[PDB]
Amino acid sequence: NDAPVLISQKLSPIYNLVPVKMKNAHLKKQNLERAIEDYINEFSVRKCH
Amino acid sequence: SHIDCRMSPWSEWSQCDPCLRQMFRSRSIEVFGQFNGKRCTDAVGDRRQCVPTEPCEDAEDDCGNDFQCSTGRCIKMRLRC
Repeated sequence: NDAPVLISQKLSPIYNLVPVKMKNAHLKKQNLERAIEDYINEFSVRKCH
Repeated sequence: SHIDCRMSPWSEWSQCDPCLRQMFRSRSIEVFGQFNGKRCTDAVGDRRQCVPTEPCEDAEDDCGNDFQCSTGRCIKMRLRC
């Protein structure tokens, strides 16, 4: 009760958290989406031996 | 089996919303991945700022009845002090 920690975590992508009506929000949104896709598909156990 | 996520069906840009000032690049989810392979939590949806072209004449009046609140609601008959 003094100090808890996470147990179950519902997930949500970051590029949905970018503020709307910003300088270049939309293009940065899809850009960070492509970035997170390339991150999750770039290096992992799938690409190793 | 390292099942990948076929989760990028892209759609066409729709018309800009003048009052909301947002675009609707669409998407859809198709494949999750049943095994220990690549987890894909990519949320569906995309937004974009757009220059409004319509005058946006539609607006919500203050209920035309009684004293308007500071947020948009209205007194019916006895919501005074």
